[PDB]
Amino acid sequence: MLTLKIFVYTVVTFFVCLFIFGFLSNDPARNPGKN
Amino acid sequence: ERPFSDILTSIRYWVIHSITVPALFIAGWLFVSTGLAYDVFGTPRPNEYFTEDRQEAPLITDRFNALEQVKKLSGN
Amino acid sequence: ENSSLWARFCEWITSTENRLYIGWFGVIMIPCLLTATSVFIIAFIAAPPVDIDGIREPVSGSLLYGNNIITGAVIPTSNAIGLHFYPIWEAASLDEWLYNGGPYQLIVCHFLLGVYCYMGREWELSFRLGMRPWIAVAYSAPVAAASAVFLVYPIGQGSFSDGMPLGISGTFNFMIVFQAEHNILMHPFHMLGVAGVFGGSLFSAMHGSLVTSSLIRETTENESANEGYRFGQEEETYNIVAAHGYFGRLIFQYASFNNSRSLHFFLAAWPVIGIWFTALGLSTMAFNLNGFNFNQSVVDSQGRVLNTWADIINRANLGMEVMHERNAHNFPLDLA
Amino acid sequence: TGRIPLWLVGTVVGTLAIGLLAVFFYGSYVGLGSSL
Amino acid sequence: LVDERMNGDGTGRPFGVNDPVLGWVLLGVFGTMWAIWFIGQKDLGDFEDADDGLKL
Amino acid sequence: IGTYQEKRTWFDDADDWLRQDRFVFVGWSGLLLFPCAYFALGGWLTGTTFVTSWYTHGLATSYLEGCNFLTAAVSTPANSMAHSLLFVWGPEAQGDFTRWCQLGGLWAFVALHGAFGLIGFMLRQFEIARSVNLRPYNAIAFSAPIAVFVSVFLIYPLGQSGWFFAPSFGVAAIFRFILFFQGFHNWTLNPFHMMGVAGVLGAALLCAIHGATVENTLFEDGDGANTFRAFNPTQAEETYSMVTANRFWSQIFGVAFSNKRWLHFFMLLVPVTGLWMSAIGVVGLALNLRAYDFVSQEIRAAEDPEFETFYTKNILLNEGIRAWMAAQDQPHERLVFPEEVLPRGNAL
Amino acid sequence: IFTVRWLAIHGIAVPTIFFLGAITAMQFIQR
Amino acid sequence: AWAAAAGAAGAGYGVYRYEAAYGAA
Amino acid sequence: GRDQETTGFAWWSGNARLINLSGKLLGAHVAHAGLIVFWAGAMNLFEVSHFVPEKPMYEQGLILLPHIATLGYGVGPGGEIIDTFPYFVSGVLHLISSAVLGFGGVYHSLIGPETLEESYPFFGYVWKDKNKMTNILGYHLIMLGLGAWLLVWKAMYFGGVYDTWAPGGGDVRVITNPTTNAAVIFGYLVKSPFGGDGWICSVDNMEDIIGGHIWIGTLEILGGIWHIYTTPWPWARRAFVWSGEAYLSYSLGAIGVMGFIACCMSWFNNTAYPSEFYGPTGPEASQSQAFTFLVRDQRLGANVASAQGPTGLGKYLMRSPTGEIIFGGETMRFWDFRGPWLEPLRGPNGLDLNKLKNDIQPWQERRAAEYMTHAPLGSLNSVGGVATEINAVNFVSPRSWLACSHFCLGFFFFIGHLWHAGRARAAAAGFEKGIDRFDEPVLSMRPLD
Ligand SMILES: CCCCCCCCCCCCCCCCCC(=O)OC[C@H](CO[C@@H]1O[C@H](CO[C@H]2O[C@H](CO)[C@H](O)[C@H](O)[C@H]2O)[C@H](O)[C@H](O)[C@H]1O)OC(=O)CCCCCCCCCCCCCCCCC
Ligand code: CLA
Ligand code: CLA
Ligand code: CLA
Ligand code: CLA
Ligand SMILES: CC1=C(/C=C/C(C)=C/C=C/C(C)=C/C=C/C=C(C)/C=C/C=C(C)/C=C/C2=C(C)CCCC2(C)C)C(C)(C)CCC1
Ligand SMILES: CC1=C(/C=C/C(C)=C/C=C/C(C)=C/C=C/C=C(C)/C=C/C=C(C)/C=C/C2=C(C)CCCC2(C)C)C(C)(C)CCC1
Ligand SMILES: CC1=C(\C=C/C(C)=C/C=C/C(C)=C/C=C/C=C(C)/C=C/C=C(C)/C=C/C2=C(C)CCCC2(C)C)C(C)(C)CCC1
Ligand code: OEX
Ligand SMILES: [Cl-]
Ligand SMILES: [Cl-]
Ligand SMILES: [Fe+2]
Repeated sequence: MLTLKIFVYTVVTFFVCLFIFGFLSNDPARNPGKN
Repeated sequence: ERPFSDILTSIRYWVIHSITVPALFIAGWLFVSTGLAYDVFGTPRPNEYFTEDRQEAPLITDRFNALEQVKKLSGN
Repeated sequence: ENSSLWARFCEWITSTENRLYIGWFGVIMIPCLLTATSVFIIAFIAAPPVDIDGIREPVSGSLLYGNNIITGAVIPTSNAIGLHFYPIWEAASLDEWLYNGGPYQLIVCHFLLGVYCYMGREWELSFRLGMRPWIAVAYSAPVAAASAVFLVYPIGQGSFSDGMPLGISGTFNFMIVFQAEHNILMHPFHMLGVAGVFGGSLFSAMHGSLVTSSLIRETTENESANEGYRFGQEEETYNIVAAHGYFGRLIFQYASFNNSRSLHFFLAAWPVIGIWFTALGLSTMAFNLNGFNFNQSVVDSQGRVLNTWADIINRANLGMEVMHERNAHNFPLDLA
Repeated sequence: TGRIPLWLVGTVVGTLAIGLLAVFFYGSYVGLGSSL
Repeated sequence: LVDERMNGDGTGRPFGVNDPVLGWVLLGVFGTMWAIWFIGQKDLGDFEDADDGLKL
Repeated sequence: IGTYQEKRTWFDDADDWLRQDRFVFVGWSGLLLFPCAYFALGGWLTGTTFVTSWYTHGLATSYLEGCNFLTAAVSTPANSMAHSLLFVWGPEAQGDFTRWCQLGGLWAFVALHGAFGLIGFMLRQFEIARSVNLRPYNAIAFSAPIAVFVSVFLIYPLGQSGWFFAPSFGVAAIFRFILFFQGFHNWTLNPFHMMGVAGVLGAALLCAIHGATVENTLFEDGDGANTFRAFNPTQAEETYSMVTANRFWSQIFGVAFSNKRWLHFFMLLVPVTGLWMSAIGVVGLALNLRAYDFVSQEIRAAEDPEFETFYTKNILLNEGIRAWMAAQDQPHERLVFPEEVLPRGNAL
Repeated sequence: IFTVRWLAIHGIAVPTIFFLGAITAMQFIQR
Repeated sequence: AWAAAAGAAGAGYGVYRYEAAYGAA
Repeated sequence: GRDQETTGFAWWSGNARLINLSGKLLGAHVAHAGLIVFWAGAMNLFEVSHFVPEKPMYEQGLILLPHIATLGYGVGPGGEIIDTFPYFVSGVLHLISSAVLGFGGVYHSLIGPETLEESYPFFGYVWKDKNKMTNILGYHLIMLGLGAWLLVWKAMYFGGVYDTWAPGGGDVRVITNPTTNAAVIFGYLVKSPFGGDGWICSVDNMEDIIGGHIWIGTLEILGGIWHIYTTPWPWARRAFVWSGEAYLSYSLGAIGVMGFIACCMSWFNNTAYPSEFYGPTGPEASQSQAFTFLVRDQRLGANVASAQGPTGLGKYLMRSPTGEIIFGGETMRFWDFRGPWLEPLRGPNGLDLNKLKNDIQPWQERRAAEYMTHAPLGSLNSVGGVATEINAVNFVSPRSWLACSHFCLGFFFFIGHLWHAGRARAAAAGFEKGIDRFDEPVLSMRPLD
C-alpha cells in the first residue's frame, strides 16, 4: 500500500506542479489580442 | 397615441385612479369582512367545519344525490 | 535551439492546434477524469457489494452481481467511514476498500476535481481564442449542483453515504430520501430551480422555434432547410424582425426582445440563475435548513387541525422517513 | 403627460406593493394559517 | 492483530505523510519541476522594469 | 380579393376587424382563447381565494380558510362524482352555484376552459404566423405542453376511477400528485419519464449554452463596455462569431454545431421530444401500466434475503408512501389503518 | 374609453384589486 | 479613442459602428 | 453623477464607472464600510432588545450576541448570561461610528475630489502602479495584524475570553499560555480537511486559537512592512493581471474560500463557536441523542455494553473503524466528535464504559438532553424538527443560519471570482468587448483543430 501511496504522490505532485508553474510561465501573454 | 407612459404620468389618470382604485379595494375588503364571501362560495367559517353530528372530515360518497347530501354535511 | 524543454512544453499545452484543447487546467482535468472514468466503469460492472449504511449489510450495484443499467450504481462510501478520507492505501486489503465503499470516494474526489478544471479550461480556451470569458460562469451552475450532491450535502450530513449514488435508481433513492428529511419540494430554491428548467425548456423551444420559423428561403422542398446555412457565411440566416414581430403579436409588443444580444443573455441567465439557486437550496438543506413546514398550520375555532395539501405531503413524507435506512436507526430522531 | 414624475410613481406604487406584500407576511404569522 | 494497516485515517499528518520518503517525494517532484521551470525561465520574457505585466 | 372579385359578405367585415393590428391581437382564435383563458385564470384565482375543498377532499385549500400561495388550490371533485363533467346545470350541481363550488365543480370549470384555452392559444399562433407569413414552428412546439396537459389532466383521470386523481390546481397540490406517482406508480423508474427528464433537463442545458456561447463570441461592434448597445435588428450580418463558437466547443467538448439552422431546430427538438415521450408514460399510467417492477430482481430478492440494491430500497420506500398517505390521500376508500399494520423501519 | 386595450387591462386589473382587498382582510381574520 | 471608464480606450469607432449603413442602434 | 455614453457602462453596472475615479471609489468603500458597521450596530441592538434571559441564546435567533459572548463579555460559568449591558455598548459604538463612516463615505462620494491623484499624492493610486498597490496592501495588513493582536490582548490581558473546555465548566478564562509552537500552529494548515482532521475547523482549545492569532498578527505586521518596502518580483509581474478588476477578482476568490471555511467552522467547531451560545453542532446533537438514551436505559435496567442492536453492531456502544469505543446507531459517522460534556467520560481507548456506568454526572445529562431537542435541523419558516414535524416549536439553530448564509455568500463570491477574473484577464488582453471582426484569431488557425 505504501508503494501505491508513494506512486500517487509522485503522480499528483507532477501534475500539480505542471499546473502551478504553467501559470507562472507567462500565461497572461498567451492571448491572441495585441495591445 | 397614448403609449403607456403619458398615461401613468398624467394627472387625469390619478384623479380617477385615486378614487375608483381605493373604493374597489374597500369593496373587496367588505366582500369578505361582511361574511358574504362565506355565503357566496360556501366555504365554511372557522366555527362551521364540525357540527354536532360529525366530528370528522365530510365525504360526499354519492353521485346523483350529492346536492342535498352536502346540505346535510354542511349542517346548512 | 533557443527554446528550452519547458518552453516547448508550454507551447504544446497551451496550443490551440490540438484536437482536444488541453490547457493548464487540462493537465489536472485529463488525469483526473480518466482516473474517475476508468474506476467508474470497472465499479459499475464488477464491484463487489458495498456496506453503504455501515450496518454490515452489503448493497449490490454491479452488473456482474445481478443488476441492469437502471438499478446498477456505484454505491456511496460506508457510514462507518463518514467524512473520513479512505484511499486505497489506508485499507489493509483491496477487498476491504471494495467492501467499505472505497471506489465511490475515489470517483467523487476525481470527478469534482475534474469538473472544477473542466470549468477552468472553458475559461482558458476562451482566453486563447480571443473570446469573452463567461461560458465558464454558465457551466458553474451544473458544477455547483454537482458539488452540492457529492461534496456539500455529505459535509453537512457528516458522511459520504449521504452523497448521491452513482447510478440511475440510486439517484432516485437519493431524491426520495431527501424529500422526506428536508422537504425539497417546499423549498423556494428548488422552486426556482424548477422554474429555471421549465423556463429553460420553454425558452429553448421558444427561441428555437422563432428562429426556425424565420428562416430565409434558400433551398427547395426536396432538400432540408438546414442546407440553406453555410458554415462561415457572414450574412444572417433568419429574420430577427419577423421573429420579434411575431412574438409581439402573440402576447405583447414590448414583452419581446428586439435585441438578439439581449435575447441570448436572458436565454443564458434564466437557467443558470435558477440552477444557482437549487444548488444553494440543496446546500442549505445540507446544513438541515429544510423546506417550508406548513404542517398543522390551518386551525379552526376550538383549536382543531384542518388539513391542507401540505399535510398530505407530510403523510407522503413521513412514510418515506419511517422506511428509509430501515435498520440504521436505533434512536427516534434522524439527526444524521 | 409628465404632470407627475414617472420615477415618483414607480417609487410610491412600488412602496405600497412592497408594503402590501409585508402585510401578506404579517398575516402569515397571525390569525388564520398561523398554526397557533 | 489480524491484518496490517498504514494507520493514518484520522491522525492529521502534515500533507498526509507518515513515511519520510513521502516528504522527499513532495520536495523531489516540486524541486525537479521548479528547476525545469527556472532553467526554462529564459524563454518567458524578462519582465524586469516596473510597468511590465498584463495590465489595464 | 380571391382574384375573382366577389362582393364582400358579413364574414369579410368580421375577418378584417378580428385580424386587426391593434395593441393585442384578437383574431378568429380570440373568440375561443380570450373567453376560455380568462375563465381558467379567473377560475383558478377565485378557487384558490374563496372556494373550499372541505367536502371533496376533507382539507382546506383557500386563502379564506388559512392557506397561503403554496398550499391553496382548486381541488379535484370527489371520487363519488366519477368522471362527471360537473356542469353547473348538471345532475349533481343542478343550478346552485354555491354547491357547485362545494362539489368541486369549479375544478372542471378550470380544466375544461383551460383545455379549450390551450386550443385557442395554439390556433392563435397558427393564425398569427399566417398573417405574418412565417413558418408554423411555434405552434408545433406548443403541441408538447398540450401533450402534457391532456395526458395528465384529462387522459390520466379518465383511465383511473375518477377526476379525483387528477392534479389539483395548486402548488402543494401538484406536489402530492408528484408524490402520488412515486409511491403508487414508481414513475421515476418509467423510461418515458426518463426520456422526459433528459428532454426537459437537456433543453435547459441548450438554453444556457446557446445563450452563453452567443454572448461570449460576439463581434466587437461597439466601443463601450455595454455590448447590448452594439446591435440593430435590421442588420444583415451575424452578431456573433459562429466560427469561433464552433472551434471553441470542438476543442472543449469535442463536438460542436457547425450549422446555425440545425442548432436552433435542435433547441426546438429536445424539449418537444422529451415531453411527448413523457406524455406517453402518463397515458400508460392511466391504465396503471406501470414500469413498477423488475421481476428478475424481485424473484432474486425474495429467494435471497441478503440481496439489496437501490432498486429494492426504492420499492420499500414506495410501500411507505402508499400506506402512510392513503388513509388521508384517498378518503373515499374509508380505510382505517391501525398503527401496527403500517410498514415501519427501526426506531422511526 | 371602451377600446380593446382598455378591456384587456381592466379585465385583469379590476378583479385584481378586488381580490387584493379580499386577501388583505383575510390577514386580519383571526378565527 | 475616448478612453472609457475602465481603461481600454475605444478602437476608433463609436457605439454601434454600423449606424452609417443602418441608421439606428 | 455620470451617464452611459461618457463611460460605456449602463445603469446596472454603474459602479464600474468609478474604477479610475480614486476619490469617488474611496467614498464608495467608506460608505459601504458604514453599512457593515451600521448593520453590526443595528442588529446588535435588535438582539439586545429581543434578548430574553429565561431562554438560551441560541434559541432566540441570535447570531451576533454569541460572538460577544465568546469574547466573555457578560457571561458566567456554564454560559449563563450575567448582564446584557456589555452587548449594548457594542451595539451603540458601532451605531455611532457608522454615522462617522457614513459621513465621509457620503462626503467623498459627493463633495470630495473625483480622482485624488494630483492634489493628494499620498492617497492617489493608479491600478498599474505595482509599488503603490503593494503599499496600500501593506498598510491594511498592519491594520489586520494589529486587529489580530486585539484578540490576543483581550484573551491574555483584558479579562480573557470564554473557554468552553475550562476545568469546572466553561467560563471566561485568561489565556496565560497561548501556543506559539510553529509545529502546532502550522500543523493545522497542512492537515487534511477530511474526517478526523477538519483542516483548521478542529482547533480544539483556545490556547491554539490565541496562540495562532499571535502568528497571524506578527506575520501580517511583518508582511505589511514587506510590501511597503518591496515591489512585486518579475515572476509576479509574469503571473498576475495588474488592473483594478483583477485585484478585485483576487480578493473575491480569497474571500469566497473564507466564506466556505467559516461555513464549516461554525457547523463543526464548538471551541471558537461555543455550544452554550451557538447551540449544539450537527455532530453534537446526534451524539447527544445516543448519550441520552444510554442514560435513559441504564436506569431502566439494561446493560448498554452488552445490548445488541437489530443489525448486530451494538445499540448503545459500538467500535470505531480505528478501534475506539463510540456510540452506536447512525451516529457512528460522528464518532470523532469531541465535546466538553462528553470528554469527561472518555478515556484513551475511546469512551470508558466503567466511567460511563458509574460516573455519569447529572450536569452532563442536563446538557446533552438540551442539545438533543435543539438539533440544528429546522425549516425555512423556523419550525424546528425534521421535515416530518408539526408546528410546535420556533427554532432554527444559529449554526444552521451561519453555515447556510455563508455557503451561499461563499458560493456567489466564487462566482464573482470567475466573473471578474475572466473579465479582467480578457479586458487587459483587449477582447472584452468582442471579436474584432477584422482579425478574428480563429480565421488564422488551421482547421480540423
Ligand atoms: C512535509 C513537507 C512538504 C513539502 C513542503 C510544502 C510547503 C512548501 C512551500 C515552500 C514555499 C514555496 C514558495 C515557492 C515560490 C516560487 C515562486 C517562483 O516562481 O520563484 C521564481 C523565482 C525566480 O528567481 C529569479 O529567476 C531569474 C531567472 O533568470 C533566468 O532568466 C533571466 C531572464 O529572465 C536571465 O537570462 C538569467 O540569466 C536566467 O538565469 C533570475 O535567475 C534571478 O536571479 C532569480 O532570482 O525563483 C526564486 O526566487 C526562488 C524560488 C524559491 C526556492 C524554490 C526551491 C524549490 C525546492 C528546492 C529543493 C529541491 C530539493 C530536491 C531534492 C532532490 C532529491 C530528491
Ligand atoms: C453600497 C452601495 C453603493 C455605494 C456606496 C455607491 C456609491 C456610488 N455610486 Mg453606485 N450603485 C449602487 C450601489 C452603490 N453605489 C447600486 C446598487 C447601483 C445599481 C442601482 C448603483 C449604480 C450607480 C450608477 C449608475 C452610478 C453610481 C455612481 C456612484 C457614485 C456617485 C454617487 C452619486 O453621484 O449619487 C448622487 C445621488 C444622491 C446624492 C442621492 C442621495 C443619496 C445619498 C448619498 C444617500 C445618503 C443617505 C445617508 C443616510 C446619509 C448619511 C449621512 C451621514 C452624515 C450620516 C458613488 C460613489 C455613479 C458614478 O459612477 O459616479 C462616477 C453612477 O453613474 N452608482
Ligand atoms: C448573512 C447573515 C445573516 C444571518 C446568518 C442571519 C440569520 C438570522 N437572522 Mg438576520 N439579518 C441579516 C443577515 C443575516 N441574518 C441582514 C442582512 C439583515 C438586514 C435585513 C438581517 C435582519 C434581521 C432581522 C430584522 C431579524 C433577523 C433574524 C434572523 C434569524 C432568522 C432569519 C429568518 O427567518 O430568515 C428567513 C429566511 C429568509 C428571509 C431567506 C433569505 C433569502 C434572501 C431574501 C434571498 C432570496 C433570493 C432572491 C431571489 C433574491 C432577491 C433579489 C431579487 C428579487 C432581485 C436568523 C438567526 C430574525 C431574528 O431571529 O431576530 C432575533 C429577525 O427578526 N435578521
Ligand atoms: C492579504 C494578504 C496578502 C496578499 C494579497 C499578498 C500579495 C502578494 N504577496 Mg505577500 N505576504 C503577506 C500577505 C499578503 N501578500 C504576508 C502576511 C506575508 C508574510 C508571511 C507575505 C510575504 C510575502 C513575501 C515574502 C512575498 C510576497 C509576495 C506577494 C505577491 C505574490 C504572492 C503570490 O503569488 O503567491 C503565490 C503563492 C504560491 C506560489 C505558494 C503556493 C500556494 C499553494 C496553495 C501551497 C501553499 C502552502 C502553504 C503552506 C499554505 C497551506 C494552506 C493553504 C492550502 C490554505 C503578491 C503581491 C511576493 C512578492 O512579490 O512580494 C514582493 C514575495 O516574495 N508576500
Ligand atoms: C465585493 C465584491 C464585488 C465588487 C466590488 C464588485 C464590483 C463590480 N462588479 Mg461584480 N460581482 C460580485 C462581487 C463584486 N462586484 C459577485 C459576487 C458577483 C456574482 C454574483 C458579481 C457579478 C458581477 C456581474 C455579473 C457584473 C459585475 C459588475 C461589477 C461592476 C459594477 C457593479 C454595479 O454597478 O452593480 C450594480 C448593482 C445592481 C445592478 C444590483 C444587483 C443586485 C442583485 C440582484 C443582488 C441583490 C442582493 C440580494 C439580497 C442577494 C441575494 C443572494 C443571497 C441569497 C446570497 C463593479 C466593478 C458588472 C461589470 O461592469 O463588470 C465589470 C457586471 O456586469 N459583477
Ligand atoms: C453614495 C450613494 C449611496 C450610498 C450611500 C450610503 C451607503 C450611505 C451610508 C450611510 C450611513 C452608513 C449612514 C449611517 C448613519 C448612522 C446614523 C445617523 C446613526 C445615528 C445613531 C443613533 C441615532 C443612535 C441612537 C441610539 C442610541 C445612542 C442608543 C439607544 C438606541 C438609539 C438607536 C436611540 C447610494 C447607494 C444610496 C446610491 C448612490 C449614492
Ligand atoms: C489564527 C488561527 C490559526 C492560525 C492560522 C494561520 C497561521 C494561518 C496562515 C495561513 C496561511 C499562510 C495561508 C496561506 C494561504 C495561501 C494560499 C491560499 C495560496 C494561494 C495561491 C494562489 C492563489 C496562487 C495562484 C497561482 C498559481 C497557481 C501560481 C502563481 C500564480 C497564480 C495566481 C496563477 C490556527 C489555525 C492555528 C488556529 C485558529 C486561529
Ligand atoms: C370563476 C367563475 C366566474 C366568476 C368570476 C371570475 C372569472 C373572476 C375572475 C377573477 C380574477 C381574474 C381575479 C384576479 C385576481 C388576481 C390576483 C388575486 C392577483 C394577485 C397578485 C398578487 C398577490 C401579487 C403580489 C406581488 C407579487 C408576488 C409580484 C408583484 C408584486 C406583488 C408583491 C404585489 C364565472 C362567472 C366566469 C363563472 C363561474 C366561475
Ligand atoms: O445516510 Mn443516507 O439518510 Ca442523512 O438521515 Mn440518518 O443519515 Mn442516513 O438516515 Mn436518514
Ligand atoms: Cl433507503
Ligand atoms: Cl441512531
Ligand atoms: Fe439564437
